[PDB]
Amino acid sequence: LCIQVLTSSCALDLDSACSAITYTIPVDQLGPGARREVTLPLGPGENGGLDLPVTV
Amino acid sequence: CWFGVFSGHTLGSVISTDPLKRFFSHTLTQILTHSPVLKASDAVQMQREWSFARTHPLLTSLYRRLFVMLSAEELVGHLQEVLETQEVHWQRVLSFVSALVVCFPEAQQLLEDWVARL
Amino acid sequence: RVQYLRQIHANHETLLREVQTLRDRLCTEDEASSCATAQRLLQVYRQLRHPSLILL
Amino acid sequence: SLSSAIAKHESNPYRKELQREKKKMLQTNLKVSGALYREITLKVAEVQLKSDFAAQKLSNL
Repeated sequence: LCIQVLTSSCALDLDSACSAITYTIPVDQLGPGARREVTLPLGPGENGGLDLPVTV
Repeated sequence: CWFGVFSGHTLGSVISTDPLKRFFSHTLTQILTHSPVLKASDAVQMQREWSFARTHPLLTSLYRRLFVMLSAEELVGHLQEVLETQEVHWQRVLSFVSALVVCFPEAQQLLEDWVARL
Repeated sequence: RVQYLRQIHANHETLLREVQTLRDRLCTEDEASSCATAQRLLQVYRQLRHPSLILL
Repeated sequence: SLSSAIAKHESNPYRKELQREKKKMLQTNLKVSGALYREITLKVAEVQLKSDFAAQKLSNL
């Protein structure tokens, strides 16, 4: 699985420190009907400031 | 072509006719007031020459159009006030009334009313 | 109805000529990039974001 | 563009007779095609979206 979290879609004069983070997990056998879960932080590690729309 | 554009079908469609009405009213007033020559109170026989059929058809058409886009009783009241207030160019005003009485639907009595008041 | 729509249109094309002249001043370095533009634009914004889009 | 294209859609005894005929011409067109209005209000909504993004970006600073 590859999930990708883009903090916003607009490119500026000054390139931010993170346009997007991406995570990748191996899916193994999964099987039919089963389910896997992953939790991700989206939330303010700097400034307490989140601009929303976030696209996951 | 000036009277053609002045005819407010192409124009009165887009522009809200509150201020367009004031435009036409000031236009009427400016047609009345301007160039008051032949102020001769002895301007009697010229009524025969200011007869409707003798008065130019473009004057007639513009008067007709100002009657369309405006109302009768407000025009007559405004005329009462204007002709009370300020000097006149008689050729236009007299041919104008000559057009007024026949143009508007049965406003002979309301003209005679302010005539009687005067 | 129509009077409503024309009322809207005039209310708009004033703010339009306002913002345009503000853009010209920006083009020519007239007001000087300081702050007073920012507050002005965010007031022509606040003006329009009250009954934005009645939907019919 | 909204109001202009609307205003284009909004547009779309002898003397007594001519007066009522031309009155009937200028009998005010009170109505406007709703589906056009809707199409414009979506164009508008998409620009409003861009403006509100730009305003957050700038009222944060």
